[PDB]
Amino acid sequence: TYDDHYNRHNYNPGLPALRTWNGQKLLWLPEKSDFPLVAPPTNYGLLEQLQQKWLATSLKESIYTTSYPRLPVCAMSRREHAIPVPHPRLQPIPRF
Amino acid sequence: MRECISIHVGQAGVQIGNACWELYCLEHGIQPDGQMPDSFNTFFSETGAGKHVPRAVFVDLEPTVIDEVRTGTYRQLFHPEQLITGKEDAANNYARGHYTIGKEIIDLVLDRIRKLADQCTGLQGFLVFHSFGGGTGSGFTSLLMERLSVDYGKKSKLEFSIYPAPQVSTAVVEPYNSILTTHTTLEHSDCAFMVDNEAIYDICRRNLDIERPTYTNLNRLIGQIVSSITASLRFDGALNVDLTEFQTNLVPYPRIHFPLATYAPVISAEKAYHEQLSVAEITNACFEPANQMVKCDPRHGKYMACCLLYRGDVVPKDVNAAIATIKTKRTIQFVDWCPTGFKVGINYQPPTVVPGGDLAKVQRAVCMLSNTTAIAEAWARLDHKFDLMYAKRAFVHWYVGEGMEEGEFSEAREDMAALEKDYEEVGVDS
Amino acid sequence: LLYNWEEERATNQLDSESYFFRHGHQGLLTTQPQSPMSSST
Amino acid sequence: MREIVHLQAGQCGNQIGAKFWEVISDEHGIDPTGTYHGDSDLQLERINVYYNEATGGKYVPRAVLVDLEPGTMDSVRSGPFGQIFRPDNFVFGQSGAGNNWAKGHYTEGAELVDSVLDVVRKEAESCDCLQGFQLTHSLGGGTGSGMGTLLISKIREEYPDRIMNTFSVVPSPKVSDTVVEPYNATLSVHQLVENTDETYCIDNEALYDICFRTLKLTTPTYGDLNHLVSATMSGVTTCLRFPGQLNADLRKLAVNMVPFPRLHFFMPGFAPLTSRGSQQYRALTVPELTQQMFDAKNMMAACDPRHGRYLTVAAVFRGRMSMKEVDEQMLNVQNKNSSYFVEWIPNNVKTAVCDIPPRGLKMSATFIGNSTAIQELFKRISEQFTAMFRRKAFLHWYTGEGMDEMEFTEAESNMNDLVSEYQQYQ
Repeated sequence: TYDDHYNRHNYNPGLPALRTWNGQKLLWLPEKSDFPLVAPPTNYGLLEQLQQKWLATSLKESIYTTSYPRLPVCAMSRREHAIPVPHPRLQPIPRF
Repeated sequence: MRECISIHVGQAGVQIGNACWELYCLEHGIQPDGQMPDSFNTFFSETGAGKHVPRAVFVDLEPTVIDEVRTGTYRQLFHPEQLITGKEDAANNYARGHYTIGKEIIDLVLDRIRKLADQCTGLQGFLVFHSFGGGTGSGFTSLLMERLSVDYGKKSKLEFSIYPAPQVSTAVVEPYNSILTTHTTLEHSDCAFMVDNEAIYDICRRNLDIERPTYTNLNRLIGQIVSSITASLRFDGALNVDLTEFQTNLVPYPRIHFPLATYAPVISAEKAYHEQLSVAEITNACFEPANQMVKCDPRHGKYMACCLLYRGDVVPKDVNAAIATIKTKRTIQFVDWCPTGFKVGINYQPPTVVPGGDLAKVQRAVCMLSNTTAIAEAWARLDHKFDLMYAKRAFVHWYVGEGMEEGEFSEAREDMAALEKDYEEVGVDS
Repeated sequence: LLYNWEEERATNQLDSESYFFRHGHQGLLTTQPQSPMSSST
Repeated sequence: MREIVHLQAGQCGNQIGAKFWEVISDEHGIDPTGTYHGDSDLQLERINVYYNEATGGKYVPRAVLVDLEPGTMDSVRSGPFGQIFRPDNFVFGQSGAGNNWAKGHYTEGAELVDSVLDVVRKEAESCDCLQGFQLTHSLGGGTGSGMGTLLISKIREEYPDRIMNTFSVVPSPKVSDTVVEPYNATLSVHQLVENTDETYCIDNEALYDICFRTLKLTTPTYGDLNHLVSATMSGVTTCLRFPGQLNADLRKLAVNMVPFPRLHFFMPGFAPLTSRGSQQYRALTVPELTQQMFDAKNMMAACDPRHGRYLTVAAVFRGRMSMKEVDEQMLNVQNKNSSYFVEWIPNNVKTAVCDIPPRGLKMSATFIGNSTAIQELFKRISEQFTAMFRRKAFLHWYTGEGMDEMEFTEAESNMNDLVSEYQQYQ
């Protein structure tokens, strides 16, 4: 009921505006009579997660190899705020 | 910077707060993601990447309806810790509600309240949504009005609570827990609004023509009374209200604080264009006994203090020329201590319809939050049922076995003695 | 020509209705724009 | 040379003064961007009464704008006149008063007057010679009657020499908009008589009449009932601001009108009111103005003047005029209806003459008057009070914020003995 009324936004092939009052039975049915059942059931992405946990060469692995691999070449930090080195820093170049 | 943090608690509060916090998504530019593609700040707070996160607390002890909010598309808008989940219920009892199970999820609520109000620079009160007849809202809310009236003290508090239905009832032990949650609210609250579950099935059959409606067919109707009560902070207008304008103009006395709600324009989509919605008829809808949201007649009793929260084309002239004929008639009675009687508030925004709703687009909406002495009849039928099973001591053994005694039985009846003693003395004329 | 026929018909040519006229209407003045700069003492 | 300090409070006030401060912008030729673009040169003569000077020729007012909630002065800045009102002159609170007196008079509006009084005492000593004061405020609400009566109380404690005037928005006696009107309006008129000299009582029930039967508008707002209230405000000072035949200031009609310290509750008016559609069939002359303002259906409070006798009656005029024809009209309204005045004053009518009519008019006048049939503006509130005091109807609000019942009990012994002076002379 949450997935149909809230997230789903309701029935699609039905009458979007019309509610027609019929002859014999005294009733405004074509909104009430549907009781929506459109489309697939409530899928939200849990069979995916448990399926990658369910279904499975690293059995023989030291943690230093798995937990410490080579990181990518582009994740390296840019040093935005660093004293520029083109002008040499103040250093006691008198060796005394 | 005039924020409001509102509390929904229980099985009802997540059923209502799913359909109460859906207008606040819809009438601002708020996606159910949380994004916008500044009146929203009373319910939505900026983050450093455009994301709006709300400021309400939803509590239920059984996690069986809260996890439905976590399934759908109402998840990224809400905050992960802002929704408190236990593992078991309280199972239609006040002892599990107030003593045992209410004592472990009570210190996880108050982390978030004390983090909410310490970012709210303009909070003016509290708004509560709890069930008299369940296990959580009877008890977990009953602890909070004991617990929040010592921490934050003198702040305003109001509740739109779900009263038991008068002729039909669902769970049988309710004339215990409905009486038992009453000695803990008359001195720890300020304005107790009541709505009914059966009394709106009548409304959707005679005003709307929809037979056999759902809770979510009754959740959006009560969900628009709420948007006509926050309708003063939220928008602009001629004369504006706040949470201290309500009870200073509605509750007279310390212990009679039980008003009654009524919402005027209820009509289908198709039948609206064949009928004239003048301001005379909209103010002559809430004074009919077939429009009240409880099953009571005001013809027995006497009005004491009223209210009117208009929207849209108020045109104060023709409103003033419409209250002036209500004062004429002898069918509508009052008590001589209130010769003024009324209140008018105004907002400019006409109300907004949801997709797939059952009401139409109406340009003029009226809520009438008035108190009457004819709730004192309605208390008695909920108070007649008590000694009809205390005499046999019918269901009493569920209560001693979770901390309470039989003395809470002996006084909660005696509190209803002097409450209904008070209403007979205020309903008498000078 | 219902109730109030003449004035409501006449005023529109010389002059969201409540939202537009919430600041007011030019009631207590003539339709002419300016009668200032009278050196009339 | 004789400036005016203006006060405002409530949200009832700040819709009216927002409409008061635009006819001053109309008559002095002030555009809504702070400069001046009027074609005259006499309009620029005494600009200093309402328009302080700055750089660039900018003229920004002597305005004070106060409320206890931020929700109202957002809209005053968001009106048509945003750039003119001073940003340092929006004193604000956080919590609305909510139709209660001690929320503004003793607790939350009381902690905030020390920031309003900083604004005034800096500003009022920037005037070279102030004439006095004026207030438009709510007796109906919790901020105007609660907080603003302190500002009538505490500023008069500073300078007792100047003149207090009040464009009081008194409640209607028939249809009421708040269930605590017989407390906030009852208690507010306990401190008006020791403190305030000019009291103009205004009713909306009296003004819903006038914009229907006289101006012929089927859909009236507040903003077209605010302008007639905003007409009579600039319709008082017509002679101080401009030259003419007989100038008069706000001490000159507080001497001709009020023979006693406690008989000073005025009754306002405005003369030239005719429909919008039929404006050009009337002849706007001297007999047309006087025949309207001497009637009951041109009166801005909701009491019929025929049930009593006026003690004193003021006036003012504007526009090029022939002074003998008014002098024939003022004796006729003292010779014909001689039963509608008391016999123990010789002269009861005052007049004063400007020179330049408003933009779009030719002949203007404004009616100010003492009358002892204002008892029915106060006996209805004073009989509403004891019908709920005896049932103790709302006293738990008032006791739980720093009041007594002895501050309640004496607030009708003032209100009874006020009427117990007006009764003898009529």
